[PDB]
Amino acid sequence: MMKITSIEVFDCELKKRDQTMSSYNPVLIRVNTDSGLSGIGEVGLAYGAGAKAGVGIIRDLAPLIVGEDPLNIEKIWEFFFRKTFWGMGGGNVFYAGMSAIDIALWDIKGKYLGVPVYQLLGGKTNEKLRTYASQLQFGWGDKRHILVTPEEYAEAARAALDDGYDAIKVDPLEIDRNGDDCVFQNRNRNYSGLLLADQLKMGEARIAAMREAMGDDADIIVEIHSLLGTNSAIQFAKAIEKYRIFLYEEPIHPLNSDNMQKVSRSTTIPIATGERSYTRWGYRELLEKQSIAVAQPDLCLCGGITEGKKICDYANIYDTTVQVHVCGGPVSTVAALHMETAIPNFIIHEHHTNAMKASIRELCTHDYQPENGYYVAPEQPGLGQELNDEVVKEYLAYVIK
Amino acid sequence: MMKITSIEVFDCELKKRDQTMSSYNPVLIRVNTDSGLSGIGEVGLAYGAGAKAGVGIIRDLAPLIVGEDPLNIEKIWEFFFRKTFWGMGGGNVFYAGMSAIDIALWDIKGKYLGVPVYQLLGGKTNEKLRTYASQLQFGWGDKRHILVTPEEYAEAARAALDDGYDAIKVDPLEIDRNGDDCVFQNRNRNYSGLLLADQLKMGEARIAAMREAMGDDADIIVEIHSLLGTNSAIQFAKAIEKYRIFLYEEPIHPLNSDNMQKVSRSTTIPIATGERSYTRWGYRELLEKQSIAVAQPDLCLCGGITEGKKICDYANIYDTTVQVHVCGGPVSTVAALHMETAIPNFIIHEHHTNAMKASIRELCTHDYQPENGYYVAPEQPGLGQELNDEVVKEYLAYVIK
Amino acid sequence: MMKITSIEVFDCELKKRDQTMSSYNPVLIRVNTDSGLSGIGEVGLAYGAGAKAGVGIIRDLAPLIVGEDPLNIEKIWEFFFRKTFWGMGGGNVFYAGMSAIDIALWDIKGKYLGVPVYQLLGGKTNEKLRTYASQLQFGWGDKRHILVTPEEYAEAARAALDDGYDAIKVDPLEIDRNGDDCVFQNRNRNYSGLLLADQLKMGEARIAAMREAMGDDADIIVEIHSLLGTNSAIQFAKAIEKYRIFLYEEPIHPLNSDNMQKVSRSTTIPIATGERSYTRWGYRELLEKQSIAVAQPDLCLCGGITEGKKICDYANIYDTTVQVHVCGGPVSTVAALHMETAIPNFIIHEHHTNAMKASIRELCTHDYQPENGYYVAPEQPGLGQELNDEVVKEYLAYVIK
Amino acid sequence: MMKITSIEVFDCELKKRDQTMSSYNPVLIRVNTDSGLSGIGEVGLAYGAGAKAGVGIIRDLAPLIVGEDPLNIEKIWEFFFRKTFWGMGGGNVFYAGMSAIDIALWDIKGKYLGVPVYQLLGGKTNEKLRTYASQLQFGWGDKRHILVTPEEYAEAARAALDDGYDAIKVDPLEIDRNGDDCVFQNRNRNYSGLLLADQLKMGEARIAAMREAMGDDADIIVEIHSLLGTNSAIQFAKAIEKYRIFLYEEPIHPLNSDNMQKVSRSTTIPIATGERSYTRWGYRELLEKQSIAVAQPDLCLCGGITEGKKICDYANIYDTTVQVHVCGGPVSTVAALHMETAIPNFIIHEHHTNAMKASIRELCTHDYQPENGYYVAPEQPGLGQELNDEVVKEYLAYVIK
Ligand SMILES: [Mg+2]
Ligand SMILES: [Mg+2]
Ligand SMILES: [Mg+2]
Ligand SMILES: [Mg+2]
Repeated sequence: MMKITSIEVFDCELKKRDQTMSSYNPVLIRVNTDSGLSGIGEVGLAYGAGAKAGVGIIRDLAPLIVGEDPLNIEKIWEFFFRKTFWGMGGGNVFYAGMSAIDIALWDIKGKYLGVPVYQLLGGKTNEKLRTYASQLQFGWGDKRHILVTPEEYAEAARAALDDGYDAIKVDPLEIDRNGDDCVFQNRNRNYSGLLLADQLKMGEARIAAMREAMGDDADIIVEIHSLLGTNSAIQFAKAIEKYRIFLYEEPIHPLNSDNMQKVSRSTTIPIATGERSYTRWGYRELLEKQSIAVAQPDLCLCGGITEGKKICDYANIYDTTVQVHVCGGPVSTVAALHMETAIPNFIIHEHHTNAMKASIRELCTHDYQPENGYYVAPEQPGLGQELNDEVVKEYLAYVIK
Repeated sequence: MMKITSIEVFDCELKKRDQTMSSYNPVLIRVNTDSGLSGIGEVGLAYGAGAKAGVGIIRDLAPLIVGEDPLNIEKIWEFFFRKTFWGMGGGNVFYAGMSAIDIALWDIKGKYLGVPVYQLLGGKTNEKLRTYASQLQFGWGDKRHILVTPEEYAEAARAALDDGYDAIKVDPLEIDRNGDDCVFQNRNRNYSGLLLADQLKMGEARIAAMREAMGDDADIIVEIHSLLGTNSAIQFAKAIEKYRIFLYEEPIHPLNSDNMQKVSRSTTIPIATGERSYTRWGYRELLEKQSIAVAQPDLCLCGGITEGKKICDYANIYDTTVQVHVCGGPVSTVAALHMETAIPNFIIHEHHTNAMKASIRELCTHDYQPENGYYVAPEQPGLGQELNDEVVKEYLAYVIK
Repeated sequence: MMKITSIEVFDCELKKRDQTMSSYNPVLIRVNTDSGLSGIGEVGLAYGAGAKAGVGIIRDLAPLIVGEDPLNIEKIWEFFFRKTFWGMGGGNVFYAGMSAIDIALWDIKGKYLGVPVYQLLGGKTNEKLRTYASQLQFGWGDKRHILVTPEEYAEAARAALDDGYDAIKVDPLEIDRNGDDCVFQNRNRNYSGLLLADQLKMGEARIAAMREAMGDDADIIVEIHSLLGTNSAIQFAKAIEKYRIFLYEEPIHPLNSDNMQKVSRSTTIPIATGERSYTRWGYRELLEKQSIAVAQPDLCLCGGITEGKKICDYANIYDTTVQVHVCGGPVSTVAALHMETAIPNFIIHEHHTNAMKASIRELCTHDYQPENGYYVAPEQPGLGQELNDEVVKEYLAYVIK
Repeated sequence: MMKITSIEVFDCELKKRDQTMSSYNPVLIRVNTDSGLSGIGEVGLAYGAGAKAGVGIIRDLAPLIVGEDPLNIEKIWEFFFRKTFWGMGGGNVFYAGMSAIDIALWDIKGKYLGVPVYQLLGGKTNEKLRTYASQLQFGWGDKRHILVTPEEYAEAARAALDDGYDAIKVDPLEIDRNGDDCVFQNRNRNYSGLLLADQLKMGEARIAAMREAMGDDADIIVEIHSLLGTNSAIQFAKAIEKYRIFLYEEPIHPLNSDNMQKVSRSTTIPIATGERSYTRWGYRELLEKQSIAVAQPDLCLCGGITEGKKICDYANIYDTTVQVHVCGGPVSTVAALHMETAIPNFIIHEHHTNAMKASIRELCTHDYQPENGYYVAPEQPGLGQELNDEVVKEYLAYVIK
């Protein structure tokens, strides 16, 4: 019945509207059909080096589905995987392109069938979703800032708890002594080997101050952003084990799965990873080797809602539970909410400190925010979001038709 | 001393100048310095879905090295790997971006030191490079089109041998009975399970015709483009073993390394793969599991000349030899020539049936072609290639500065 | 262009000039060409039983390259590995001979192209190199003698920290209660089974006093010289874990790689080894079994600069960082400096307590010493050293031509 | 009561007395005592690059045992292993030094106790020793030269059979079409990857001609000299399986033990190796991985008679039988004979094609040769050999005292 007619790509250079958001660049899409139904998706490359590559991949993929039936979601996914060459040897950019399209197709399918996406994923398994305040090294607040001292870290923790959260995530090593950012700047390159006394102390003092301010019951997730190597990851874990750490996220990159297993066998802190792992194939070795307690696929990278569901289902057989990685526009948030509502192995939801920024919220028509440390799913047909056209018109980059 | 001043990106939509090359789109770069020395690179996404993403990644990566010293090649490489977020969770597009820049930096360094790149890679190890005629399902020489019948395959084989080659590569399953292309069209989807009788016979009859036309001594490489799955790959290998097959290329994709090992253990034909494997980390499980005889990294995808050399050095300890994957512009060709000249574990060089096309050759100022089945290295400083400005001006897409 | 014309071998029997240096016997070489460019190298057998074998292996290897083009460094390396019989079943002596030659060729190539060796290895990755004060069981500074009591070890530690180091290495079990040396004398043979109470107390008391003298921040590397066996290596590690040990070096010999793995799994102190491990092939089992945090190839043993770099590149994929082993003449020091400057996985640099000895220094024309705990690379073309002909004339043992 | 007084080292440059033996250079020692008893030994580096290194290692090791009691053979061995630094990371040269001294000490102990060495090794287990004619690529008997054509190979085979041998060994790939020698010349470098058709035919034609000339009952050992890599080793084995091959020797080098296992699992021809494998530690991974049917330690390399016996005893538990590697002077021959007479897991004895050369035989006072394809042990006290001082005075290089 329906056919895809066009795909709009939005290159959301947020610096155009808010200079505090200088680096951040969500990439959003809208898939239109000849029935009048449209669906929105997101390419999960809003931070780091990749936004322009993300726009480009939609230009490479979208032409293949113009004129095609949007309802054959498995077929479309499999075509991208099998018949594009790169589908069988992809990566963050290629799978992100597949993801954005997949999400927009689920949106269309939900609207067509008149139900929220979680209904098509298996129904309302989880009525409310425990949520954590994410990345407190950038503070907890409306704007806030790069935090350096343990007291500043403790204050962000107190602010998260006052806001109703009973779980927080922090990278205690990302920010160096001078307030520089080791994720994106050439600082503390020795992190990949072994930590120096001062660095160990810097990270531990921040965690220690946060635990003290939070009390014992609230949970702390320690994020590492793959800054450490196998040996420093273990060295640091042993320093922070005394603080009862809930999860250890991305203690090393996922490119060597045997090293990930080694880290997991070497600390009592359960390991989380997944934002930089894509497709069921990207999880096979992590799961088989029993290296992770929590999988963190980004639905805007891992292959979308179709593949994301499959990742969750697979993780379940290894007792691996799921926290969707969410750090982008409002589309990533609703995709995650529908997924986490339906899956039986949901553990916790990530609410990023930037998700409250006006320049991010204004990209879409609805605001979905946690209340008292919990999220609920949207209830309208499809994803329950639309692009805010008054804003996104400034960001329109390409229309594929 | 020197600083990078700008990076030009060329989106080589060949269809603008030659309609017959419609779905081929090399992506080239030029890195310019304040000394007047320039270097050229290539993003290895000339086919499949990815050219526009490849243009985009250069826009994402290039701004990070404007103003920087081009001579610190290991440092620039490591910074892209470590400090961009996605470098540690990359893929074909991200590592292609890194590759192009790296190749351009080697070009600069060679010109700066007054010697060809092979000298910087360890000197002249191989004086001449045995070369094969690549992808004969698309014909050789005069008759350039999709081949279907066994006699058409035998004719292409004779033509390659007439052209002085003593080795060919063919995918005998890519083209179906009707002349449709299974790599890029939804045809023969059952390929990934088990082959039907007609398909097995189709493939084997083409190989039979070619062996018969070539005599027993010339080598046949069977390319599969990852079209088969574990079970059908083993199935077909058994049907073609009798023809004395030199290598079996990409019998399945590389996303499940345990399946690759199983294929390797189930056929006597040695396995080759690597065009969809990136960086040392992408080879670790293939080599450790002793799954491949020959590695085929593409220097325009795998992380460039710096990482390519490292992959070759690594392969060597497993008795794995190297044929660089070459299927793009003239930049990929010279990058490969220098690599293969320097490495001790070189096996054979790939000469693609398209590398003789006018619209590819005109991209660069020099023509380097094999003679009597052998290649030799360029001898000028750097890569020994320049872009043909008269042509590439039509393709200039972005200038980063 | 050029041909190798002659190779000089210097049997540097230091006792001929300095009776205090009696055991020590650096072996140096100079490779001369018909262009007037010469390069120097070193065979890394200055201590233990091996110096005269080291002179001999150059007599065996050098004739093979007289008249050959020195720039083909990979080709020369591969020839020695492949076509001498013993290259494929070598060991400390054979690979040491290859090493010396390889280092001299890098010197030549740097000179010819007019740049320091680090530029040919990939550029200036590390602008300065953190350095440790090495082998404090023989004192530091004013006191140049065999240390016995915990208080003496504490005094050495203070001296090093006063000299501006923030890291030290000590072997706390090498010297017995009577001041005898278990590395070279038949004492404490029970070390390779299980330690006796007094021995355990002896070692731990020395570490305890050093940690107390140093404060908590400075790093301690514990050197074992392969004196312990698997079971005593673990037993001692558990006794010294409480002092926060940075690395545990050569806890056992590397001849049984499974035992090395077992030691690494049985202590939380990260393992370093590599001075008695040669070529890529000598690290394969160490790396694959994930047994080492730090690789310590000696560039004058492991196969030279060409093979050393490949070892560092390989190490990196297992998050193994590099401290080159340096305990010889000034040639070893500069080869290490160039290597450590270029590699992204450098961790720390070894400065031996004997490196300031007049009889070692006078072998060469320049001095390169650390300052405030840091080394920088030479900046001259090639290695940045020449032989001091007024001294080495008396060590000249052979001229191969 | 006895003490070692001196150690003479003989650098047997046979070219001084015989130009046809041009490069071949046995290295012999004699260990003298204050009791007037002396023992002789050999450093196993007579061919390839290493004889001068072999002379040097005796100069390094011998001083350590002057004044010591020769009878403590395990103690001396263990001291060289443990207290020399390099003993715990040695290789062919270092362990050859140990070996020569060890063999000399067994000679002494046998003379002291009035019995042949085989008595001290466990008595007369094997009364006669099946012997094969070794290295027929260099002809046999009347026609001693480099063989190229299959007819030449068949003729050497007949000659050996007419000489009373029922087993032969040949390397069918060492000599190229032009009579060049791939073991010591840069020829057929592609051997380490995959064989070309011509090379496969060349090798198989030579084996085919020998089998046809020999009949079906006589055994053929195929020697490869580690010239092949894992992939070509398997490729070649498949082509010659039809000729009923007794053993496949050194199909690849022993530096990657996982590759050796792979080769062993991929051909039905039983594998032999060991001449480039030293000490018990050098056989551990070969044995544990069940990669070898026959172990071939050289007693003049592997650690001598003490360690050789331990290697034989270890091999036994894996059903691995022993052929001692013998290609040196007459001392190597008698050490082998004694060992093989005593061990229960002897399989076959190697009789080298140059064993009857005048310049080889004249080094020693006795001549032990096979008859009708069988060797027997010497029956004199000790090894049953003395040096021929009239000849070896011309070769004396050093006397350590
Ligand atoms: Mg994260
Ligand atoms: Mg291919
Ligand atoms: Mg050491
Ligand atoms: Mg042999």
